[PDB]
Amino acid sequence: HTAVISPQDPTLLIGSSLLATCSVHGDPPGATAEGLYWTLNGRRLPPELSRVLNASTLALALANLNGSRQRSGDNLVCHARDGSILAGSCLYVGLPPEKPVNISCWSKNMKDLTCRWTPGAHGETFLHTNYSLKYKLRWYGQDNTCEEYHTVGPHSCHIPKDLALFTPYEIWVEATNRLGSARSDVLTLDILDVVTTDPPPDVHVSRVGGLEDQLSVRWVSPPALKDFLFQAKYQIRYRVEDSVDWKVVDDVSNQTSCRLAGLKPGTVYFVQVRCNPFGIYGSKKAGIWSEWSHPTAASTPRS
Amino acid sequence: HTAVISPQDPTLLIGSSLLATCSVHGDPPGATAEGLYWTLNGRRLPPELSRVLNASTLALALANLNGSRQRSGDNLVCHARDGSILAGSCLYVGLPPEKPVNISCWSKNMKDLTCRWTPGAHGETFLHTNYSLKYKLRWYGQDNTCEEYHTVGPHSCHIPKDLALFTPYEIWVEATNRLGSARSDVLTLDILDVVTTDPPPDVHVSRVGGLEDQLSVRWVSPPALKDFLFQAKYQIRYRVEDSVDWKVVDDVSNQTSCRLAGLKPGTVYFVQVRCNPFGIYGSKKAGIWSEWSHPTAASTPRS
Amino acid sequence: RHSPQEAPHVQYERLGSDVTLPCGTANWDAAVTWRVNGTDLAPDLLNGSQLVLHGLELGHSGLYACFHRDSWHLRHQVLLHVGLPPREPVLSCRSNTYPKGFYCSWHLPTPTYIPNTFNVTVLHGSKIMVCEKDPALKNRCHIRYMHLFSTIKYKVSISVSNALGHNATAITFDEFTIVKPDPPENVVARPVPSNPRRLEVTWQTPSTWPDPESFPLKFFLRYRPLILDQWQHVELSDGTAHTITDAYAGKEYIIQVAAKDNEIGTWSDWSVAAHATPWTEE
Amino acid sequence: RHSPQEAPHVQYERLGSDVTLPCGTANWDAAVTWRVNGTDLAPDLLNGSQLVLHGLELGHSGLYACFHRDSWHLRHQVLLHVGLPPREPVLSCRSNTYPKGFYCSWHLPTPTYIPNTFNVTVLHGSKIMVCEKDPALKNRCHIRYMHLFSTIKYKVSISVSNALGHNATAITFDEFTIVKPDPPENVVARPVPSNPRRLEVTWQTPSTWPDPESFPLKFFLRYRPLILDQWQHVELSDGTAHTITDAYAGKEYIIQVAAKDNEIGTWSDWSVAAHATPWTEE
Amino acid sequence: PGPGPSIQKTYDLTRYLEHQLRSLAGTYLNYLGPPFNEPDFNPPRLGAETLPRATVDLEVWRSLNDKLRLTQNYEAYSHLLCYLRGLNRQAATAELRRSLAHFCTSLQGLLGSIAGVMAALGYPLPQPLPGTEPTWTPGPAHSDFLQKMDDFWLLKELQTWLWRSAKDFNRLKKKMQP
Amino acid sequence: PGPGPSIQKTYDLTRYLEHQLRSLAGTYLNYLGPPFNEPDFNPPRLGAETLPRATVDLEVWRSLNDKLRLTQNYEAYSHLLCYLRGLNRQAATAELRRSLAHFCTSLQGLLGSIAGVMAALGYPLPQPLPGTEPTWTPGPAHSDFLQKMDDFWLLKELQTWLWRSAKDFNRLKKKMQP
Ligand SMILES: *[C@@H]1O[C@H](CO)[C@@H](O[C@@H]2O[C@H](CO)[C@@H](O)[C@H](O)[C@H]2NC(C)=O)[C@H](O)[C@H]1NC(C)=O
Ligand SMILES: *[C@@H]1O[C@H](CO)[C@@H](O[C@@H]2O[C@H](CO)[C@@H](O)[C@H](O)[C@H]2NC(C)=O)[C@H](O)[C@H]1NC(C)=O
Ligand SMILES: *[C@@H]1O[C@H](CO)[C@@H](O[C@@H]2O[C@H](CO)[C@@H](O)[C@H](O)[C@H]2NC(C)=O)[C@H](O)[C@H]1NC(C)=O
Ligand SMILES: *[C@@H]1O[C@H](CO)[C@@H](O[C@@H]2O[C@H](CO)[C@@H](O)[C@H](O)[C@H]2NC(C)=O)[C@H](O)[C@H]1NC(C)=O
Ligand SMILES: *[C@@H]1O[C@H](CO)[C@@H](O[C@@H]2O[C@H](CO)[C@@H](O)[C@H](O)[C@H]2NC(C)=O)[C@H](O)[C@H]1NC(C)=O
Ligand SMILES: *[C@@H]1O[C@H](CO)[C@@H](O[C@@H]2O[C@H](CO)[C@@H](O)[C@H](O)[C@H]2NC(C)=O)[C@H](O)[C@H]1NC(C)=O
Ligand SMILES: *[C@@H]1O[C@H](CO)[C@@H](O[C@@H]2O[C@H](CO)[C@@H](O)[C@H](O)[C@H]2NC(C)=O)[C@H](O)[C@H]1NC(C)=O
Ligand SMILES: *[C@@H]1O[C@H](CO)[C@@H](O[C@@H]2O[C@H](CO)[C@@H](O)[C@H](O)[C@H]2NC(C)=O)[C@H](O)[C@H]1NC(C)=O
Ligand SMILES: *[C@@H]1O[C@H](CO)[C@@H](O[C@@H]2O[C@H](CO)[C@@H](O)[C@H](O)[C@H]2NC(C)=O)[C@H](O)[C@H]1NC(C)=O
Ligand SMILES: *[C@@H]1O[C@H](CO)[C@@H](O[C@@H]2O[C@H](CO)[C@@H](O)[C@H](O)[C@H]2NC(C)=O)[C@H](O)[C@H]1NC(C)=O
Ligand SMILES: *[C@@H]1O[C@H](CO)[C@@H](O[C@@H]2O[C@H](CO)[C@@H](O)[C@H](O)[C@H]2NC(C)=O)[C@H](O)[C@H]1NC(C)=O
Ligand SMILES: *[C@@H]1O[C@H](CO)[C@@H](O[C@@H]2O[C@H](CO)[C@@H](O)[C@H](O)[C@H]2NC(C)=O)[C@H](O)[C@H]1NC(C)=O
Ligand SMILES: *[C@@H]1O[C@H](CO)[C@@H](O[C@@H]2O[C@H](CO)[C@@H](O)[C@H](O)[C@H]2NC(C)=O)[C@H](O)[C@H]1NC(C)=O
Ligand SMILES: *[C@@H]1O[C@H](CO)[C@@H](O[C@@H]2O[C@H](CO)[C@@H](O)[C@H](O)[C@H]2NC(C)=O)[C@H](O)[C@H]1NC(C)=O
Ligand SMILES: *[C@@H]1O[C@H](CO)[C@@H](O)[C@H](O)[C@H]1NC(C)=O
Ligand SMILES: *[C@@H]1O[C@H](CO)[C@@H](O)[C@H](O)[C@H]1NC(C)=O
Ligand SMILES: *[C@@H]1O[C@H](CO)[C@@H](O)[C@H](O)[C@H]1NC(C)=O
Ligand SMILES: *[C@@H]1O[C@H](CO)[C@@H](O)[C@H](O)[C@H]1NC(C)=O
Repeated sequence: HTAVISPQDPTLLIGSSLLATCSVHGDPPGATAEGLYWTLNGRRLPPELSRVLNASTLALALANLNGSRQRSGDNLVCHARDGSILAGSCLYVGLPPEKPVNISCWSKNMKDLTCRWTPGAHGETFLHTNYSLKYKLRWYGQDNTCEEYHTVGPHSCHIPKDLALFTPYEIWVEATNRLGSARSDVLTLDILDVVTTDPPPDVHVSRVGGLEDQLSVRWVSPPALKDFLFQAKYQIRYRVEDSVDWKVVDDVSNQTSCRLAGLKPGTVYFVQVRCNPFGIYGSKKAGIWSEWSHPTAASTPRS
Repeated sequence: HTAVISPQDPTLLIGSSLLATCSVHGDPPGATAEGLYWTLNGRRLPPELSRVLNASTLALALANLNGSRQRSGDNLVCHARDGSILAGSCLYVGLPPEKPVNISCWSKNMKDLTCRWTPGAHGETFLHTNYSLKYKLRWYGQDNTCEEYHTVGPHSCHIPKDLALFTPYEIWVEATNRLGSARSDVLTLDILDVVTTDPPPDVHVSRVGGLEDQLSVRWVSPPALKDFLFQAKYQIRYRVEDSVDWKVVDDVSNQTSCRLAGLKPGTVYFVQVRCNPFGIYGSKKAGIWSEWSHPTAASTPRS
Repeated sequence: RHSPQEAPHVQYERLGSDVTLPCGTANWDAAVTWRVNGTDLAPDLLNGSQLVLHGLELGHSGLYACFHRDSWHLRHQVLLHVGLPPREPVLSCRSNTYPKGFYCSWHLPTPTYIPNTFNVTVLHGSKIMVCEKDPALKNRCHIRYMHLFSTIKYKVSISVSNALGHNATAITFDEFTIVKPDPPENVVARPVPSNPRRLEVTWQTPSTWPDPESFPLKFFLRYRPLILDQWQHVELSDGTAHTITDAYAGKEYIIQVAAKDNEIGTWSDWSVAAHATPWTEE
Repeated sequence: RHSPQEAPHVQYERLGSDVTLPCGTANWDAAVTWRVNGTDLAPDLLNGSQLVLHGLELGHSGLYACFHRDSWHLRHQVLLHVGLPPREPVLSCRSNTYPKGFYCSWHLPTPTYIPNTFNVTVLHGSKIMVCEKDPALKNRCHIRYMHLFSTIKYKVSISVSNALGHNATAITFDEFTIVKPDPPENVVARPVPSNPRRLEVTWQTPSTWPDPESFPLKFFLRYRPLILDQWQHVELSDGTAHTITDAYAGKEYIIQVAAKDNEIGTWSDWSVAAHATPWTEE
Repeated sequence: PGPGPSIQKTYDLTRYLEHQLRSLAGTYLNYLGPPFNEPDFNPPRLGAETLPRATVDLEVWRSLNDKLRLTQNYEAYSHLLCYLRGLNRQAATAELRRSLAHFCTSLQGLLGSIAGVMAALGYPLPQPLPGTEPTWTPGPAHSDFLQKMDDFWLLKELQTWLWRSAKDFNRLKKKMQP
Repeated sequence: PGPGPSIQKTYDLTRYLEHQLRSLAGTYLNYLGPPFNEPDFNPPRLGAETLPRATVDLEVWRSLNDKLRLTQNYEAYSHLLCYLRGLNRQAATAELRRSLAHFCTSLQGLLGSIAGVMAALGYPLPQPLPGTEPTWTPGPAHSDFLQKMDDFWLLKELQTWLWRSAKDFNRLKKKMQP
């Protein structure tokens, strides 16, 4: 006492028509020709759409199909008059993937590469879409596939192996699904322009002499920087314990120890220092700024 | 005009004797019979140890050999009268490895296992010794080799894969080198007894009302803990800005917010909170304490 | 209709509706006088030879009698009963005995003034149940179980029949969720002469549980004095004895005991009452 | 010995030692008197017929003459020269011309009072060099190169010969480390009439460098006032011209220029001198 | 230690696995589809008819004495572990696959602990080789709806077997063991 | 960009590789042995006689015009890269092997940049297939002292080739190119 639904697991586009049939097995197929009804995603379809062909076949006509509710596909169940489940099917609908855009990558201490892209199409998110990252050298190299995905979020990959310097790279993203395949545009990227480093650790703020309106902020340069290819540039900011506004200090690129001025005596301040690499032996453009260090509070000795 | 030294790359023990010969190639081998001398690690050996056999062979006798200066082996070079390098050889000496002892492991949030062992023998450090870690279940399992070594220091391994709970493990270390092989004793370890977690983040200290001698310390429990298998126990400590001594507070296991007492008004204090898991649904013994959190400074409003 | 002195007919009507009620097949130009419960009706309500009732309330039901004008000659008697169509019943089942079957009742949220007819049908996947009932109070299937861990969700449906309407309600459940035994019986607490700040509480096992040794229960104890009116919860293991050390020197306590299986079902109701006094030397 | 009027013999003695000096094969019981530089000696110094000198200093060298008692009859003449045994020489070579060979000198740290004999021998791995020298001043091999990037460390050794002792010293180097050209010549600075706080400095290329176009040099400039006595370093690229804007309105400056290859060798010495005055309208 | 701590450890592990299986089944029913997300959803079982059931009578459950119960639990747990390991290819989600791997590791550890408990009581049956036909059970050609039905029935049978094993462990710890 | 930025990039990369090779050679000489750690240590070359040398006359170096120099640099760099990649099996140290892999990647990038510079000037010879006999060069049977001698000579030849390539790039950027 089972039924068969045809076609089994079809593939259509958004807006195309659909024709399915449910044939029950019964020796006196009189009442079964009209007792069967269709159900889509737990919702009973109106009887006006279904049509009867003969005693052992039911017809269904649907049009202007929309996106799938889930990635597994919509469920079309042919139910009996008493509510029994006779047969089932799955519907896969979507749109072909387009070329991804807005691809950006950054390198941390020239030891790893992390890229982030955006699909940019609303038709590919319905079906399961495959995303692969390919990177290679421009003049002499072979295609290499990235393995560690989702290192920072959706649509991202992590390259833990070291990459060659002073050589441009070609990075593109390929999209593949059940419908079609698309490739993104080739992007020429230089590692020396996306250099990112860690914030300077060991932030210590100490008083100097008996001055109540002056302090001293010293730190240690990050050991990850080789100091041979570029020079970092530091920046200091401070705030009041009860105030949310931040006051920024000008470039302190060279001085590892800087003294503030204009501070109010008898007040606790929080100091956060960040560093940014510069361009040496190449493009003089600076790199991406790093995150702020942990806040180190100090008290000014009042008079 | 080359020489040959025999034996080539021998293997001896600490204290054994050594017999090597250097035969030069010359048609009138008269002066070459006594012009050759031995050199070990750039040091000229005394001529009293070397003996002459015939016109085209030199003898050398050594005893009570000691440990190798480098892991590659001592270099024995047969030099000519003018200082030319005729031939060379390498000497490998050491002692067989013993059974390692003092093996301890710890688990972080029941998601990884890190073990640390100690060789304990001074004879195996001279030659290259192989260290492998084997872990398996006691009643039903197979031997598994750890791959990520040196995750925290020398003689250590990291197991990133998840391990089964409520089941003892058998961990042993095997030592293998050019001389022999040894296996450590089987250690029965339970993961529920070496549970280690991260310190509670988001440490915020704020004032309460107008009291100058009381403060409030609140934090957020670590989301890594599932809260179903065990309960953490917090501990708070504080110090004076100008004093190095630390004052510890009693168990604050349940209360996520605790208020200090006895503080001096008009003083900046640094608060560091750490948590320690306990034993639920099993052995009631506590686990390994975690590291202290980042210091959060707060000022007491004076009168 | 038939002869006048026959048994009167019963007619039902909804609340607030409008209906006409004539007595027999008489002509429209006849002299008709109506009476209810023995008193005459005003002529301003008669529509010729028929009687129309506009928006009936509950106080209009009774025996509608139609007599001759200025006489006591009866022609037609009808009993009028006003009711409300039934709503969806409330169905929720519970197994008082885990080894045996379960039982449950059905009742309407709004009571009606007409007796209804009920239907019982249990599916249990694809099968047929009995629901045999010879109880004291009605509305109880008292079905019996046949298997253990059948991995089949039971399905029961309740139907209501009435001359004004009908309804239906069906629910689904399993044998693991609807499990709740009866509270313990004979909860008596006795003091202890040795320790004054200590009380001994003893309870029993409900006789409904057929197998108390194969399926043990996990008891619960709640103790509270009368003046502090604050209950403190404590969970106990298998056993019908407890030793509480939080008793006062000269204060009374109220004890309440519950019942629940080891890991199946929910908690039951507390005990009826309990009173005891601590030990005092004098 | 031979005839008294023959050329005297030369004998060398160390410093502070002891040595006897007899004149001829005469008997021990003969009358012997000695004379130095034309004056007679004291009889308290003669050991029979010989002359002993205890702890000789530098002031005892000269002609030791032995005559007959109370006469001018000569028997034996001998010149005495006191010296010091040689120490290890100081050897350090330098290539003034990179395309051509190199040259170097050898000298003792402590000067001696006896002319020595020197030896030169270069190995260059397993080969034989010439060290042909017809220079103005001595101690200069002036060897010539034969290959480029030979990947063979040169080895030269210096030996010293003397009647009191000998020594030896050998060093090793390569053609990439010992490279230092000569400082520039004709460093002249001229002012500029347009900008008063600006100075123009021009230098030349040393004529020793054979190929200044194939192997370019990287110049260096140093400027400083006379009253400020603080030098500020600035590095220049290929070119024999510079424009400095740190000049004062009425202060003088001293300029010094150096020389060095692009990425081979070390820096050279500065210029001799330079004087200039800024522009002033009056 | 004997049978004292081992039975308690098995009970705690069964409770933890029951909680984790409830969570995983909720997640899988929310991810599967709207029809499988319905509260009741009781269809006739036709897709999965090869996995062992957990339906037993009361007298039959009381007749077995510490050996047939443990053997049936071992074989059913091995079959369920194999099925859940094969079920990994169906789901496509990072966190879902991580939870599946964690539950598979926990179930393997529970099977090992059950084997150790069986071997500790002194029964000369440490591991009687079962099956070896379904030892891998490669996924055959089937429809998507049939696959979802098989997954739902497998999850329900795993929950039922966990409940039955917890009940059996409690009975063994209470009646047959001190 | 043409030959403007490419030659400067190659010069900077050659300088960086020279510094890294100096550091790596110092480390390898400190790790090899006391005799190989001596300041001079000039023995006759007998172990390594197959790798290409970097000895050329002055007139011969001045005769080549932007093609033979680049081809020789490319082939020598490929050979040195293959030898350094094969040299990884000899050293046994985490940080040393990491530095070796970093230097190998940097040398491969420098070879690719040199090939790109050759292809950018418009020379109809992007990559003329050299060798293919030493493309892998598996380590044959040899003694330990001979292996250390080969490693030392390989490091010295790599340093010499780096110096020669830097000089050639400077000459090309100065004389033949504006
Ligand atoms: C009832 O109608 C269905 C649909 O028209 C018939 O099924 C078709 O049968 C023909 C030949 O028998 C096949 O070529 C088609 O492919 C079938 N279509 C489908 C959708 O199944 C069926 O045969 C009819 N039955 C009777 C008794 O007339
Ligand atoms: C797919 O989208 C279409 C377009 O919105 C839906 O069609 C509408 O359906 C509602 C209710 O059934 C009607 O009131 C509208 O008149 C329909 N509009 C059109 C243009 O047809 C359709 O219901 C959607 N289907 C699903 C499964 O979500
Ligand atoms: C890709 O990047 C482009 C460039 O920033 C984005 O285009 C701008 O998007 C912002 C934000 O919506 C708008 O305010 C601007 O008006 C857009 N500019 C132009 C010229 O279109 C674009 O939105 C990005 N796309 C994605 C998918 O992130
Ligand atoms: C010089 O002495 C050496 C060592 O005694 C001789 O070498 C040995 O020769 C014999 C036979 O010729 C071999 O069996 C040994 O194994 C050799 N020993 C070594 C250490 O080489 C050598 O033959 C002698 N030469 C002469 C000319 O007498
Ligand atoms: C190995 O150790 C032994 C023992 O200390 C060393 O032998 C000593 O050598 C020194 C100098 O050669 C002598 O003054 C001692 O008398 C020796 N002692 C003994 C007991 O022999 C030997 O030199 C060491 N060898 C090396 C290569 O380090
Ligand atoms: C292994 O652990 C044991 C136990 O702690 C160590 O033995 C103790 O070591 C300390 C430190 O040297 C001594 O003060 C104690 O006297 C030792 N106790 C005993 C009983 O021996 C042992 O040293 C450790 N071994 C290693 C290699 O770490
Ligand atoms: C009072 O009785 C008269 C007579 O039966 C009713 O008049 C009839 O009304 C119905 C419905 O409006 C019509 O179909 C008939 O044709 C009417 N008959 C005549 C003779 O007019 C009247 O409606 C009744 N009044 C009330 C308030 O019920
Ligand atoms: C006519 O008399 C009957 C009989 O007493 C009344 O019916 C009772 O009404 C009261 C008041 O609503 C109810 O509490 C009783 O339950 C009714 N009894 C029965 C048997 O139904 C009726 O209400 C009276 N009608 C009038 C108009 O007075
Ligand atoms: C069965 O009972 C339900 C519950 O009261 C009825 O649903 C109500 O119907 C009335 C009239 O149509 C509405 O005014 C209410 O809002 C409905 N309530 C709900 C909760 O749906 C239903 O009509 C009854 N069925 C029958 C046949 O009488
Ligand atoms: C309500 O209960 C009645 C009494 O059992 C049911 O009537 C019987 O239904 C069965 C099953 O369809 C038939 O085989 C019998 O012949 C029926 N007997 C009579 C006297 O009618 C009725 O079907 C039930 N209704 C519902 C909706 O469950
Ligand atoms: C002074 O002369 C006498 C005679 O030559 C020296 O006496 C001789 O001394 C040497 C060495 O001491 C002996 O070997 C001789 O046998 C001695 N000869 C006699 C005859 O005694 C004496 O030493 C000289 N004095 C000094 C200070 O040189
Ligand atoms: C004897 O006369 C000679 C000749 O002048 C002296 O030799 C000179 O001594 C001075 C002083 O030390 C030196 O500066 C000269 O260089 C020496 N000249 C030569 C040619 O050597 C000698 O010193 C005198 N001796 C005594 C004892 O008076
Ligand atoms: C070669 O010169 C060296 C350097 O002066 C001499 O070494 C000195 O020798 C003396 C006497 O033996 C010692 O007092 C010094 O301490 C030594 N100095 C050093 C630095 O070693 C060496 O003796 C000379 N060789 C010869 C043969 O004269
Ligand atoms: C010092 O220099 C002399 C002069 O060249 C060397 O004497 C010659 O040495 C070569 C090489 O051994 C011989 O072929 C000649 O026959 C030697 N000539 C003479 C006149 O002796 C001497 O060997 C050098 N000494 C050192 C130590 O280098
Ligand atoms: C996506 O890629 C994975 C591995 O690269 C593969 O197993 C899977 O079948 C791919 N899916 C599609 C739709 O191509
Ligand atoms: C930064 O500049 C100061 C003064 O100009 C100098 O002393 C310091 O060395 C510079 N920093 C670096 C890293 O060279
Ligand atoms: C140590 O182990 C590694 C890999 O397991 C192997 O390559 C090496 O040969 C081993 N060394 C020894 C001395 O066994
Ligand atoms: C800790 O104890 C307090 C009071 O006893 C209670 O309110 C709180 O819920 C406990 N903490 C936890 C995690 O249960």
